Amino acid sequence: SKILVFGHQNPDSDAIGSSYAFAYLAREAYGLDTEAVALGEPNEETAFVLDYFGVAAPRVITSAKAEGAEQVILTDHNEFQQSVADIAEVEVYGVVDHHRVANFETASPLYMRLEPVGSASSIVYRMFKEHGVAVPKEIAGLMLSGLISDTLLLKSPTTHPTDKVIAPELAELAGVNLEEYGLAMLKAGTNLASKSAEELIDIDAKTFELNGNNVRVAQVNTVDIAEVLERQAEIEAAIEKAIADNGYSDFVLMITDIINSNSEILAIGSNMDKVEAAFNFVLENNHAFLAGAVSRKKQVVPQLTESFNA
Amino acid sequence: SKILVFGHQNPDSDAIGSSYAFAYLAREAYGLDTEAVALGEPNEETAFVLDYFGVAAPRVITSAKAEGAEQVILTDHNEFQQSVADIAEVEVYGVVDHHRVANFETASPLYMRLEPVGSASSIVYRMFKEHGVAVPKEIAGLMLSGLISDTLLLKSPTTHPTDKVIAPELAELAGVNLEEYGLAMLKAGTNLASKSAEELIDIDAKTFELNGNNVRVAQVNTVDIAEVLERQAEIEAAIEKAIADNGYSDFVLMITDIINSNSEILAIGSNMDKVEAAFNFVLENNHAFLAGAVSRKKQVVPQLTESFNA
Ligand SMILES: [Cl-]
Ligand SMILES: [Zn+2]
Ligand SMILES: [Zn+2]
Ligand SMILES: [Zn+2]
Ligand SMILES: [Zn+2]
Repeated sequence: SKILVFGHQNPDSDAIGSSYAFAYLAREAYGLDTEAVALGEPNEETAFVLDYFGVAAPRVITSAKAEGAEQVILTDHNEFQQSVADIAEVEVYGVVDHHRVANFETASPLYMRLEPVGSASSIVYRMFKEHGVAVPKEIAGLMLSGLISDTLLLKSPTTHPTDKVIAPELAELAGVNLEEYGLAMLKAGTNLASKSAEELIDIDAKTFELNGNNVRVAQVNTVDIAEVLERQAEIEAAIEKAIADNGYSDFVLMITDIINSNSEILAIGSNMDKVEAAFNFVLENNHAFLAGAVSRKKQVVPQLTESFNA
Repeated sequence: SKILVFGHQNPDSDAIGSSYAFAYLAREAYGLDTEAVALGEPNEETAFVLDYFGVAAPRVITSAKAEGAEQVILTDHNEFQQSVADIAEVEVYGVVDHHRVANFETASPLYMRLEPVGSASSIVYRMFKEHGVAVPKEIAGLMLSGLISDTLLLKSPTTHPTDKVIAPELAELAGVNLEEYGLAMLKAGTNLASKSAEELIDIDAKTFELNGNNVRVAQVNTVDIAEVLERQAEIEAAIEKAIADNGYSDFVLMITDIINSNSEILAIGSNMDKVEAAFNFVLENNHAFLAGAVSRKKQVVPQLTESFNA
């Protein structure tokens, strides 16, 4: 029977790109009856990627059991709360990911291929080369885009030396110029004007427990920090509501400039002294500039973590 | 800094073979400073393997922090309670394994290579091949012996079709005949007569919670079932004591004939009706014959699980 292959809830480009590519690879090289599906519709950055290479969005599902599947393959995630609603009721045949492992468990052995690299799509690509399988131009496009999206065009410190090697091979296969296409697709996910502030602060947001404090950390990509900060009133009203509704001790929003690879940090809550101490900066009107920062998990969360435990 | 590579507590041949082999591969292919260590002394089967190929036992450690390690690599296990005592206090850099995932979590991304095949050694071998790293004769021997040990010379239902393809490749590299070396090494772990009955039932034993009931399932390998049962009285006595002292509802001993691939089941406790039902047999004198049974996790435990649940 069919094995469904999917990325996380609130799919990003790497989630869609990795699962679409892996379902193809599995059919071609592993003898598997796989289908790529998605857990949500594409965001604007991914809608652009899909358009550019002329691939339809993988269909959305909400229950793996409803779709007839007894087995699934997860890509770009493993944590059960990031997965399909009924993940505990199906077998995990396999996982291809680049994140920490938590909230994840199986009854039986499985395939796992995890590497601490820039994207799941990087791993999937290298698996096409291992098995001598040709990469269709549109699948190369999708994988390249996964890698560019997760690392902001190889600028993030989550970029591994192997990523820097495969990026030009992927550009060639995809038929694009690396820097030009990369800039183009990243730009497509920076038009936030038509979204409400509530939506904005929940586009890419997670909660971290830091020495007993529930700290919410969101990120948005932009070509212009000032354009985001010019909506500051409604953003602060959304964040105060979020703090009120959810019991967050603190809310930190990363406003990430994709052109210059820096973030502005807009933060509100009980422990602002610890935010200032984490980054050696001074909040003015709830915000300060953080040079070089584009990775939540490498450049903001560990810094807060240390500071909150100090 | 030195990265420690090791298998699980109470190491079997696969644990030591896969950790020794991977520490070498990681130095040659990944530019890592790895050292293989063990969490216990070799059993009698593994000592035979190590003597055959001219390889010293990996030194035993008890604390990764005492050894000055900050990073470790786990082979043949991932469950924290099967690992080094201070596993929570160091970084898991990588895992290579063929078991289910449980009791396992990391703070950061990592390497994982998991496959539902017959041994971790099988996976390590494939990685040598994938990286173009020539396999030293003694390392092929350690890897082969891990596979043969975990699958009873490829007769276990845990054996994967890829195990059957690699075994002859590994035997040629190791310089041995598959069947004859495999039989010799398996016989080296059947020295039951010089163990007491208390030791015997605890050589390879695990507790499985089956619907509130704590069921102890032990296994021993022998060349002669009837010979093991010459000591039936002292085994039953050791068993009755273990049930009493540990509050097991039931105790199942598999006495596995390595020559013919069958087991005798000797069982004692509150739920024998469910044991008989699990296997379509009648227990006479607390035992019965179970044709084909060599794997506890595939041929004994699921059958008891389903039976213990109606
Ligand atoms: Cl297992
Ligand atoms: Zn993702
Ligand atoms: Zn990703
Ligand atoms: Zn083992
Ligand atoms: Zn093993």
